[PDB]
Amino acid sequence: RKFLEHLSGAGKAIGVLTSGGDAQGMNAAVRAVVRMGIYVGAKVYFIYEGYQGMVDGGSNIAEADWESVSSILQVGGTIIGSARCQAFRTREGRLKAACNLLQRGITNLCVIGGDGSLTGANLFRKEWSGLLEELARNGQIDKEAVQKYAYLNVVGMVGSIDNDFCGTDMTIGTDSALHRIIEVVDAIMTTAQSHQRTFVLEVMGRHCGYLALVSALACGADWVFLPESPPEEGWEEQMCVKLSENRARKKRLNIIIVAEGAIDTQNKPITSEKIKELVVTQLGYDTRVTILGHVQRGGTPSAFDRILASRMGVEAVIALLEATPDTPACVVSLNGNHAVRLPLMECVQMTQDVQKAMDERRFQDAVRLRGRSFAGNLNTYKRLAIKLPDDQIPKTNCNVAVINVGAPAAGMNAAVRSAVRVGIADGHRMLAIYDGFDGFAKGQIKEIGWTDVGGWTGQGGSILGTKRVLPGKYLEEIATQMRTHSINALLIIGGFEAYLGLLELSAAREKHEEFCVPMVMVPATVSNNVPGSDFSIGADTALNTITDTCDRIKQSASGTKRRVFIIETMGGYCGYLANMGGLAAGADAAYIFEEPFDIRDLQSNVEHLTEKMKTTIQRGLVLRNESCSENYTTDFIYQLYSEEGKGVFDCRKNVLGHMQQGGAPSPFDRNFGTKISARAMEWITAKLKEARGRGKKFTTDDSICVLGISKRNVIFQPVAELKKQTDFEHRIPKEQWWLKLRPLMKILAKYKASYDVSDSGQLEHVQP
Amino acid sequence: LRKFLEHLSGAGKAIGVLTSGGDAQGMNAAVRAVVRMGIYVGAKVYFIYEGYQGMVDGGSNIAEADWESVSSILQVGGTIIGSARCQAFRTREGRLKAACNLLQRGITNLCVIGGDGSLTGANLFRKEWSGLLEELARNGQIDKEAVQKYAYLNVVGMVGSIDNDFCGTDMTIGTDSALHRIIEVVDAIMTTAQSHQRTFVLEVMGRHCGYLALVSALACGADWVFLPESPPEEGWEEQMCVKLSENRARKKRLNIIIVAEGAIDTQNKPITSEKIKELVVTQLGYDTRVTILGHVQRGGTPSAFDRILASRMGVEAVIALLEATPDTPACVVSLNGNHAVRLPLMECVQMTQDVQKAMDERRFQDAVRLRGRSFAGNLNTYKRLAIKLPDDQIPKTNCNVAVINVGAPAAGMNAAVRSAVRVGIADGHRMLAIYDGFDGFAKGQIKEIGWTDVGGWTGQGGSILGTKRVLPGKYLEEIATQMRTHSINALLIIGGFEAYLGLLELSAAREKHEEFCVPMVMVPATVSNNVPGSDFSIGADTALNTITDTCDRIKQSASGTKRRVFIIETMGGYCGYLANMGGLAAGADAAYIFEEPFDIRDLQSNVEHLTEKMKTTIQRGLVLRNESCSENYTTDFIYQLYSEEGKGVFDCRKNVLGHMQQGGAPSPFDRNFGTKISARAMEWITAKLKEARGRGKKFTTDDSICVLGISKRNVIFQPVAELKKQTDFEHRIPKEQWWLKLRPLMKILAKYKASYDVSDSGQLEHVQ
Amino acid sequence: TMGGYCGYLANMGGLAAGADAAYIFEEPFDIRDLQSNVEHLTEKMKTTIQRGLVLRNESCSENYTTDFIYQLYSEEGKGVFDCRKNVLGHMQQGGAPSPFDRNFGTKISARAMEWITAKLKEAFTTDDSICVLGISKRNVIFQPVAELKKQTDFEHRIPKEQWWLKLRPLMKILAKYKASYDVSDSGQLEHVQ
Amino acid sequence: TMGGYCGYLANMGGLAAGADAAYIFEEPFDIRDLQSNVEHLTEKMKTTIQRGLVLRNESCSENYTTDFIYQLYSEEGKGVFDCRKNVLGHMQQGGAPSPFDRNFGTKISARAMEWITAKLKEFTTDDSICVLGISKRNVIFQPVAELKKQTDFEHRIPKEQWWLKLRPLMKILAKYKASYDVSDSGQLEHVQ
Ligand SMILES: Nc1ncnc2c1ncn2[C@@H]1O[C@H](COP(=O)(O)OP(=O)(O)OP(=O)(O)O)[C@@H](O)[C@H]1O
Ligand SMILES: Nc1ncnc2c1ncn2[C@@H]1O[C@H](COP(=O)(O)OP(=O)(O)OP(=O)(O)O)[C@@H](O)[C@H]1O
Ligand SMILES: [Co+2]
Ligand SMILES: [Mg+2]
Ligand SMILES: [Mg+2]
Ligand SMILES: [Mg+2]
Ligand SMILES: [Mg+2]
Repeated sequence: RKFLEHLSGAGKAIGVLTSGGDAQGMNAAVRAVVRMGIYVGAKVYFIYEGYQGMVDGGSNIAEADWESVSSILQVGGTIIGSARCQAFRTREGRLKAACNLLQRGITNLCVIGGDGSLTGANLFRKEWSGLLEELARNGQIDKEAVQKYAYLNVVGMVGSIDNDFCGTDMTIGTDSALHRIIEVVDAIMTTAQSHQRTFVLEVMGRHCGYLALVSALACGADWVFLPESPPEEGWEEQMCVKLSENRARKKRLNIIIVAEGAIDTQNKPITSEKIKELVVTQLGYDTRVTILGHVQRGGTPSAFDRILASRMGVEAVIALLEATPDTPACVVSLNGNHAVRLPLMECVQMTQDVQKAMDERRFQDAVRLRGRSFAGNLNTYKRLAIKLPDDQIPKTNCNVAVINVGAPAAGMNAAVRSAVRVGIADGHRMLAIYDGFDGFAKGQIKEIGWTDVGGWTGQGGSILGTKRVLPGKYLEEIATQMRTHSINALLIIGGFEAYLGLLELSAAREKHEEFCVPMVMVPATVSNNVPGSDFSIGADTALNTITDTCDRIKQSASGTKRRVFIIETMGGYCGYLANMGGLAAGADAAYIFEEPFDIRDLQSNVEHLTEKMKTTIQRGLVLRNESCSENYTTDFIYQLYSEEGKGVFDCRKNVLGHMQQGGAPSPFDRNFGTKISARAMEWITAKLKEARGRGKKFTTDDSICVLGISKRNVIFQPVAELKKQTDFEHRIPKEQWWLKLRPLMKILAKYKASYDVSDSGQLEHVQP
Repeated sequence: LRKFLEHLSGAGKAIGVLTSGGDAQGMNAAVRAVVRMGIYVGAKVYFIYEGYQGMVDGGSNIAEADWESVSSILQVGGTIIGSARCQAFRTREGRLKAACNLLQRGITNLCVIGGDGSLTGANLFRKEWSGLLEELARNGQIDKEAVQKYAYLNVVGMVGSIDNDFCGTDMTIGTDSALHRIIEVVDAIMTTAQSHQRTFVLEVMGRHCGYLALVSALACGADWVFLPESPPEEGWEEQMCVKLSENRARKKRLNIIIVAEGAIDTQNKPITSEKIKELVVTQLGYDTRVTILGHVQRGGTPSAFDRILASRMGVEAVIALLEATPDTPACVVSLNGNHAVRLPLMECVQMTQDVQKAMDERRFQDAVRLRGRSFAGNLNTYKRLAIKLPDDQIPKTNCNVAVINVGAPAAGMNAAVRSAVRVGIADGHRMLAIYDGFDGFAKGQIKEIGWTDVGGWTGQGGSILGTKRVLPGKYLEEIATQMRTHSINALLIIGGFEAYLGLLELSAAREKHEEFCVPMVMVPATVSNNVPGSDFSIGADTALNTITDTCDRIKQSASGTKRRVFIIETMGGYCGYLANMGGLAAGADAAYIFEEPFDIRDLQSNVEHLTEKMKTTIQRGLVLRNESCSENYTTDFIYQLYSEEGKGVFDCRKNVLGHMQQGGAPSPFDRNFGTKISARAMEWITAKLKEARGRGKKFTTDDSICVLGISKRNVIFQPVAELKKQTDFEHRIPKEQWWLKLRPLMKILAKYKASYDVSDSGQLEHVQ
Repeated sequence: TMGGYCGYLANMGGLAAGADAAYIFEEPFDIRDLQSNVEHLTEKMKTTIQRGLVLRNESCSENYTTDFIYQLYSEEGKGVFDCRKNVLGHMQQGGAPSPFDRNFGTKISARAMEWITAKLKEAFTTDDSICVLGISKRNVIFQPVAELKKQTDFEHRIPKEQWWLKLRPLMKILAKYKASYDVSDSGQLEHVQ
Repeated sequence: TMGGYCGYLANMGGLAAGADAAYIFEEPFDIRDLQSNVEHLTEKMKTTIQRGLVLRNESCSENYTTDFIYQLYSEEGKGVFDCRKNVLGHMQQGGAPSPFDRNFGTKISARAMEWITAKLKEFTTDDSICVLGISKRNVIFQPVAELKKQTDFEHRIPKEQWWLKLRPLMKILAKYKASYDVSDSGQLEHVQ
């Protein structure tokens, strides 16, 4: 162990500022920093207008209290304000700034911004000692103060919708921007026209095609323009050719995603207008083009971003405390869902190298410099967008069947599309099993083609159909179908039942030979209870459904009346939704199953919130997991809070229900589904090659697994070794990672909870 | 004396429908209506793809349409028929080639759905008709006798363009939808927080029409607007910058400038958005971003208003097309004050050209008047609320006018209060805000509200002032005391049915308590739309859109091979407005309402009827139910019935919208409705109070306690006293509900055989 | 009434209390049959009867619940009679046993023990070591659990052939309905033994 | 139990059946009192008692419903006892009247008629419209007009309910420590 309230920061003064362009989630970030600091006993200060406000000093720097960051979670942009400071580019600016900082006793800094803000911060750390000299020399600071305020603790959070700070995987604001983007695309896709249409959409990304890329495989674009993998000479005709080909496959709406910094093999800008003319001239299709403006910074921050920003705010504060005089200025980030600290300079460096690599037309290097992830997504997108002519795909004469098992989860279709195509592209013959195991036993199996899964990416529900019935009772019939259709591998995109399903099948692989094939499961349920994966397809979508409902509930006025909302969430026994949703929507409490409670705890939380309602808060929020308790039902809690609040606030109950489980999948899920399904198929492909084409009998333990997010990677884990770490009575994993975050959500609600911060991040170097 | 639809057969006639010009949300709803209405009256309808192009081209561009052709296109933007620009039709050769293909198919009845252009072109085609048949018989391309048979061309048009540039038409299909798209963007920018001042320049559409720009402006309380009809006065550059800094000083941290495409100055010189950008960047230096909302204004799903409007017009077009004689002028079906009307094409085409002439000739004041009484008023109202005169230039009246919210919260009450408060202040009154309705009124919760206090209220949901359903009955003594102490001279209640009841009670008390002998106006605000004396309510459109939105989602989600039917309970109490209109807008098979009693037999019949549709044509069925349509046949009852009867062919899903979606953000239509009536109501109070000073403080007459509502074709003030006659106080709904005449439409559109009293249909009238 | 899927209680109770109808699982019904019975009883209420009775098995249908039927009969009766709903519930499952049961329990338990005594006097892996002492043909015979599987529906936990169902058409014609009555199992002359 | 807002049935029934607690409207309670009684009874269940009883007036509270209380006692009893809920309902409001009532009804109706008979031997006055009932120690006719003073028309129950003086009895008999105003106790009188 190494807890938080055993890491006091009493006496220290933290300054937080947001620089560069604004990005959804910044407020969530400062809210976390401010409160986390104040909680550990530190004293935090706001620094308006990014670096500008620091140079200017004076009132541009104010102390922040617990209520400063109150109710800004669901707010885009930044209440602190963010701008570009030209003065800070100069030596005079840095000096004037260091002075105001010293004038306020602030030696601990938290910079929230993009590649720029961060590299600038890095440099400020270097010149620190040097700036204090020049200041003491010119008699603007004390001669002894040059020793006290001698150590500058700097820590950064990447908060930009660009995602251009190489060395970091995810950044605050991107998922949100992606939402904005996909919302537009979706709005155009629900429009029907008889003639062929081509939509050219220009997203952001100065010299980074990340946004453009993820946007592309989020809506199955026909073509993408990235600054890292520019189009090969003679693309103009190639593109037009691809559009007409897709047009012939019945795709009546082409979508071209263009990055701002789109360029050709010679760094020449590829304008959206050039693309417009290109198709209007060559193909003559109804072409419309919109340059998604700053509107990509608008809207409310997605659930992903609010949570990410909160986790980072904590990481920034604890990092800032444990920082010694000789500890490198770092940048808190996340790697495979694990907190990590990366030294500023190392990142600022690689960031500049990627630019260098691109200017020097060494594009293949730029692509590799962005990250293993970026390179993979790029390939996966190409793989799914560009199909090779049938004759160039050496057949494997293997029939790979894909199926949906479990309750429907947003993004199952994106998953099936991805698996079917990667399969076809690998030379297999794809088979679709409808209505899960139920239909499997009833022989409802048919072949699916490349165009049959077109446009499935953004579709909610399960086009294939999905059931909760498990294979146990019908092991026979299935083994039969599996024989008469000559199935060589199985890809189940489902939930917990898919796992219980795989386990039953790996048991019968004893009494039945038809089951000795490779089988992978891909986690898909809003619950996020599949053993072996930290995330599920459809989980993000559901979480966003929650924050969306809470946003609305707040923005509505009740006059002088104080109101408290009790909201029941899905998840069965898994309080993931309830807990993370609670954190993301800023709830006072989130009753879950994993943390038992009695009438006393209940009474306590009511009094606690009743107090907040009497003063500071105007709108209270309480979440409750479906099955957190059988006696203390949603109504029970509603009734309790209602009676106890009499006179200070009234209640409103609200059960989200399972109607919001089939809406369109969020960008994050359409990409999650696309990505794992592809890695899973890749696995099947390879397992089959072990057969040499004359068929093998797969008996091994690791040939029936769950592909999931584990340590910091997407690793395949044999179903057999997952039993150990799973509670089959409540169908939830024995060790739930997100529970370590529960004490965070609490202290943010002004509670005093023990926070085991042992899993916090630690120094590491950028992986090349 | 009354005409019915099944009596006026069209058997033997052939109707051709086409969509021309730019696409506009609601066009599908329109052709769906035309196709089916035609097919129903026994006519035979034909599709004409690509607007006029397809007519010129002929051949397969013209196909017969059957009942299923227009199936499930209601919630679809754009047009499945396709719409384009035909250059060939601009020429005499085109018109000839077209008239030939039309004759070649026996189509002499035409329905053109498009904008100013498409329509003027249609008009001209009617003129040259006889002339074209000559030239065709002369060149032996048509029969000599056919020149007599196909001698009469029945043309009827529907204005379907997001511009609304066709003179003589109040509202056109597609505008409300475009406005939604626009306001969605604005709203997305407003939820973004920044510390420094920001200025957003948004360029909406409207070739040479500033309608869109205008309504967009008072839909979000813009700081400034640029219209082609009322260009800015010379020297505006500095004037604008001055207004922005002033607003900046009143704490408005985000300026919004709405610019119409055709924005021009007093000399027809184009006023670019980029010029506006620089103007503020240079003079004020605020963070200025500008987006040219592209074609994205035609995207998204068509709003409820547009789907309904388009359906009502589709019928009007068909019945008009039938009752058309050889000597009956080619007209354009439209709506005037919610009443169907037919306007002769030429008259409209004319005025349309006159408005352009008026603008080119810098006779702007004429252009403004040519747009319509409405347009001129909105323009004024917007200016009035956007430009406040300096306190000293506003002669005080020394009158205290109190504004209050009474009844269940309705989306847009805040827009209403903002509008009333400001118009009041601008009229020199001292404004008083009564919180928490009558409850707070009696408890003396009255305070003064200022011009900036209601800033940005336009787009806020719920009731900032607070609202209760309590009636002044039991607290006459308390309330009267409060008016007396606060010196309340006029009262403006923005609320629902209970607000009408309050007014009835207050009236009766003005005898005993003198303090109630002041003017009292009521403005209809409830999602129910049950206020006696008004065809519409503030918050009704918002609610209706909530319904169609939920139905859209429910459909777009796949269930595999499974057929699904949804039962949805709507609000409204006893008023089936929501249920019925929502049903029509979402395309439901049935909508059980209170106003139309039903028994188990009717129930059983509709189930069988829909069960049939599910077995074939439909894949997704929809059934709506009013909250209180019956006490025994509850939502669950109907769910259970349809469920059992569908066993084997489809499964059910139940869903109660609930009152949680009664406090979301108000739809554009409502923020403007609220703004508009509240202003007219205040104007009334101002005028009443001035004759106090002259005529006499003798406010003990029915005519001084009114309900401002949409009646005949105007917004007229009706004394509460004479409304009692026409209202059923037991169920709190008006005795005569206009929308019920539309019920038989919704039915026949669902493939039922219902008697349709089409007596209220439109008839030839000349534009005012 | 209780019974799960077994409409014994509902049916026999209906007969015993003189009910117009007894909706049970074993005899599926649709909205038409339902509508018919309402009209039929509505008629009786208009004249002869002053008090009408309708019984419903717990699980006779999942869509046509107790409330459903209550609501239907209520609406159709409007003007001629009002309804009252009432769920016996499982609270009246633990009252004192009726004379018949205290004697039934005493009697079989004794015969069963007698069997055990005789079996354990023989000293088991055969199918007759495990039975179900119960009333069959005309005797209390021991039947091996194994051969009972054949004649039982494990999905609804009720025997495949329920003897009392032959009595259903009786309860009906007594309610003034016209039902086919298979009276094949009727009695026939025998000699007293 | 029935009674609307009048906890007569709940209270007296509680006393008569020996219940641990009888939640009524006339005596407001909060979650703390509630929690206390559960603990108190949970204790008795752990030892002495084998069967516990709790009564609740139909409308004693709108938030702490019958189910609420059932759920609370159920959760707090987990491990020591289980719960069973039961709503008497209005079906047992039409059974045969008990001997006491058939005689009560017979007796007052007769005295009431006797009054009418006497009144008709000679009406715009206010003592001509009474309410015959049991008051002090007699069955006296009281004009409806003077009864308004002592009645709460909002919950339709008299302002002063005599049986409430018995409430503290039912409690101490359940082993609670309640203040018992025994002022109305009896005093030595001579047989009259
Ligand atoms: N090389 C640098 N040296 C000093 N300061 C810098 C440097 N680069 C950036 N900054 C600081 O950051 C400010 C804004 O830079 P920039 O726009 O690159 O930040 P950003 O966060 O990467 O922007 P974005 O949010 O759009 O990604 C500069 O005006 C300056 O104050
Ligand atoms: N004067 C005209 N004579 C013949 N045809 C015309 C004329 N004006 C318009 N049209 C027909 O309408 C087509 C499109 O014109 P236009 O774009 O003005 O229509 P619209 O309905 O006003 O478009 P929108 O919906 O964008 O306002 C023309 O290409 C032509 O086929
Ligand atoms: Co290289
Ligand atoms: Mg930034
Ligand atoms: Mg940057
Ligand atoms: Mg058009
Ligand atoms: Mg036009």
